[PDB]
Amino acid sequence: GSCKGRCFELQEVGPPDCRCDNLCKSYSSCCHDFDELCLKTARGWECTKDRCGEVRNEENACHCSEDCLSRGDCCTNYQVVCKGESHWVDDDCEEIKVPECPAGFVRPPLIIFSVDGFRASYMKKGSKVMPNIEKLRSCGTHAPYMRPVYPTKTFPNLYTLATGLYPESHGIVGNSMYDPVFDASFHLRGREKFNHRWWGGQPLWITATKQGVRAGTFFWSVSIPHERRILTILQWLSLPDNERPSVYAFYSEQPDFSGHKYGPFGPEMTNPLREIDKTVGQLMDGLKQLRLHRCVNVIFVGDHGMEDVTCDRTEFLSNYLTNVDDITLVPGTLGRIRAKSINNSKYDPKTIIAALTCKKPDQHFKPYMKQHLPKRLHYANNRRIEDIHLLVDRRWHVARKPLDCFFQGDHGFDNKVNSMQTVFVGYGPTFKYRTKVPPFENIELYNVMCDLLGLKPAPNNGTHGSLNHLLRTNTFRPTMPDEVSRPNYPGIMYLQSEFDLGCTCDGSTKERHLLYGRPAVLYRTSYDILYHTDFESGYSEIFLMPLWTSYTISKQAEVSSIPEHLTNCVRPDVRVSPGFSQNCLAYKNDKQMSYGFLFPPYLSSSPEAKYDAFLVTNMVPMYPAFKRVWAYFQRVLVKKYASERNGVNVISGPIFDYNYDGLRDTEDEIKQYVEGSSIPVPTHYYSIITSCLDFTQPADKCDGPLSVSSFILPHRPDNDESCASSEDESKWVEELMKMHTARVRDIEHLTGLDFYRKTSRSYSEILTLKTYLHTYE
Ligand SMILES: *[C@@H]1O[C@H](CO)[C@@H](O[C@@H]2O[C@H](CO)[C@@H](O[C@@H]3O[C@H](CO[C@H]4O[C@H](CO[C@H]5O[C@H](CO)[C@@H](O)[C@H](O)[C@@H]5O[C@H]5O[C@H](CO)[C@@H](O)[C@H](O)[C@@H]5O)[C@@H](O)[C@H](O[C@H]5O[C@H](CO)[C@@H](O)[C@H](O)[C@@H]5O[C@H]5O[C@H](CO)[C@@H](O)[C@H](O)[C@@H]5O)[C@@H]4O)[C@@H](O)[C@H](O[C@H]4O[C@H](CO)[C@@H](O)[C@H](O)[C@@H]4O)[C@@H]3O)[C@H](O)[C@H]2NC(C)=O)[C@H](O)[C@H]1NC(C)=O
Ligand SMILES: C[C@H](CCC(=O)NCCNC(=O)OCc1cc(Cl)cc(Cl)c1)[C@H]1CC[C@H]2[C@@H]3[C@@H](O)C[C@@H]4C[C@H](O)CC[C@]4(C)[C@H]3CC[C@]12C
Ligand SMILES: [Ca+2]
Ligand code: NA
Ligand SMILES: [Zn+2]
Ligand SMILES: [Zn+2]
Repeated sequence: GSCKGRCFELQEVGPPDCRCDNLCKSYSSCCHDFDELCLKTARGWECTKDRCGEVRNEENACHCSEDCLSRGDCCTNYQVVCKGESHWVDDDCEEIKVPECPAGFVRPPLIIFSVDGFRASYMKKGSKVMPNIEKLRSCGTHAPYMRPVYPTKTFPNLYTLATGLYPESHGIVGNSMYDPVFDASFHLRGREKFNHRWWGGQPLWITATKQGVRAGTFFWSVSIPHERRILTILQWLSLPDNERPSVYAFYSEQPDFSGHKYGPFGPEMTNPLREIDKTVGQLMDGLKQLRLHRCVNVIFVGDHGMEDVTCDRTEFLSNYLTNVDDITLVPGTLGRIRAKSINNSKYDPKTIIAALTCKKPDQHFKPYMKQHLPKRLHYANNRRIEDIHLLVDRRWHVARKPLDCFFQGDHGFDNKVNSMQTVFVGYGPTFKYRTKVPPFENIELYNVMCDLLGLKPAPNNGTHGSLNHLLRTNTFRPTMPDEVSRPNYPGIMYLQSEFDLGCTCDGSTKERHLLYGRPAVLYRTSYDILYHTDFESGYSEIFLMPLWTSYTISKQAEVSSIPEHLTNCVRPDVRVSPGFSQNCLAYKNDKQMSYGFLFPPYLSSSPEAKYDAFLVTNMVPMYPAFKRVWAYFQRVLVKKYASERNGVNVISGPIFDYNYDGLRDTEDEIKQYVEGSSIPVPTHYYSIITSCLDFTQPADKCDGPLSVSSFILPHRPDNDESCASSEDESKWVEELMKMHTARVRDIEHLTGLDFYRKTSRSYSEILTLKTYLHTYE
């Protein structure tokens, strides 16, 4: 029938009856008089001097009458223009030590002010362009930037913000995507996106509602202007106790649009940024009118940044592939390739990758099978992610052919790129005051938003506790996980004559080489701790190799060669059974597989100590192509890092992730072995390299904060990824490593290990350390 007294209901009323909620427009379900009653424009969105104390005219957009405050339907500037109040922006900064809410409020409400395409570096423009945002940032808690998820597109990131999940888990892997089981495509434009089957996880509003916390908004019909959205939130905040939501969301599509048209550094970006600020001011003036400006927690968050990208900087797949009419390409700042028709017999991923690899000197993209993408991107474990992927260089596009500028800016690139970085500000009672915090990942906010609302988060990819330092009052205290498998400490048991492995050759440990305690194994397994002069390891009897190998290299330690009488030296480990050892005959028979060592023989403390490096229990399967990467790391780079960081602690080991879910594989999940043998082949090799943040203190006597960098190098039988691999390792290996930079937390998921158990630092601080990522930007 009609929307009278029902404009912006917090309920979708039962079909077939017409709706009056904030989404009715999106479902073509509004009553005939929704536009008339609920979308009033008359006399704008701002009170004027002459309108003060007017008689209520029902048809005004917002009101300047005496009864307006009683209702909560004044314009946002009413008190400023009429009652002589100041704009929120013009008031001094003042610490909110507790929530100052009206009587009935049970929790501080949370409002999420999300902005699209908002680049981290826009905040440098400051008070001159955005005085309201600059106040929020300065007065509350802010980071220099926040890292989005890849791909750095709107919908993957927005739903990542809502769920705490990587796109591969929540299932919104792109703005555009195709699902082979559904046989349907998802797009901005279409009915398909209205089907719940695309949207996985548990967004914050569902978490809120499941636990009796009432949840507003989030998605808004695009036809509803910005000012009306702000007024509706303010109207909802004036509802009675039993009806009023404790969580709201506003979304601005700016400054993405102007970013796309004019580029990120274009002078045309100012008015759009002023427009955002104005909307923020309307919210804050509004809150201050309702006496909620020191009650509500406000998060000002972006989804990703914006880069200079013109259509003249485009790569065409038709310049590489002979039959581009046989494929479908998801184009732009990334690439996803798939067969055009499923029933094409000629289609073949191998030939396509071959044809797109290192062909032109300047080539501005790189092809990957999805499993070989840097593990830090976490973009592979979903049937909607095409097997073939193209990582496009910043500032460039990839298209299928020339007949596939109207745009000077775009985004979507690798989430470590500077231009893709975006904003975070937290303002309110629960956030800290005048506080700067380090950059962090948008996957972490869901937990924080649960904490601000007193909700138990659903399982997600944030590390709960890692952002406790953003908050005045922490409702979550993290605790270390319990160790599952106790290590064994095997003595000297077996004779050398008891081994027919086909191999030929010629105490203080713990406090020196495990600076941060023994890693805890968080699954059922059988492993041995092995002590040596120069290194300690947790040797697996199932996988026949170390789970981890830990050692410390001071700034003044020497790099010695491998003497060539020990070139093929592998020694049986007296402390481990032949039945739980590797054998060298497998390596001999396996024509594609050589081997390497986790503790480097190159950094041995003495000649006698160097022999411990050639034990069968320090040995790990390596492809000759990969041995170029690993040998350059161990020989040159680890010393380099010790010198520059005043010593370094290094924990190295294998990872098995054949089903590319970013999680530790079980035995069955291993799909490759050294031939005719039970030696499992790792998919990647990690290292965690720790030192004292204060570089003046050595690594082994650090009284302050720690400094970490890590990687997860893929274990590849070629170096096709590195187009300069024909050249010397100084030209290419370090770039390859930087691209596969990782967080310690990535390694823990992939290994089922837990590091940094014995430190003199709080566990929240350690959780922050584990989520850190060295980006090399
Ligand atoms: C990032 O964080 C993620 C979440 O913690 C991690 O992802 C999880 O990984 C685990 C381990 O592989 C996986 O577990 C499997 O689940 C199988 C059942 O799958 C269906 O149900 C689950 C659970 O339902 C609910 O719980 C989630 C939290 O995970 C919540 O977000 C949901 O809203 C839902 O909530 C409701 O229930 C809870 C619990 O009672 C209540 O608290 C709450 O109030 C709600 O009422 C769903 O998560 C699954 O979702 C997938 O599938 C749908 C439909 O296709 C997709 O739309 C969705 O996007 C998602 O798809 C992704 O995951 C699947 C695999 O699960 C991938 O194949 C796909 O490519 C996507 O990545 C399903 O609806 C279960 O059968 C299975 O059991 C087997 O293993 C166990 C041992 O573990 C054995 O005992 C058995 O023998 C089985 O062999 C297994 O338990 C989770 O499903 C998955 N969760 C999510 C959300 O992704 C991720 O690993 C982590 N990443 C990193 C790098 O750390
Ligand atoms: C996709 C479509 C909305 C169209 C659009 O572009 N709207 C822009 C405004 N967006 C907005 O305000 O979002 C705020 C926001 C902020 C943050 Cl930080 C994070 C997020 Cl995720 C969002 C909408 C309209 C209706 C939506 C469906 C809904 O009606 C029913 C389901 C609800 C469920 O929780 C998810 C799946 C749905 C099918 C919704 C999918 C998206 C729809 C179609
Ligand atoms: Ca796995
Ligand atoms: Na070999
Ligand atoms: Zn966006
Ligand atoms: Zn955009």
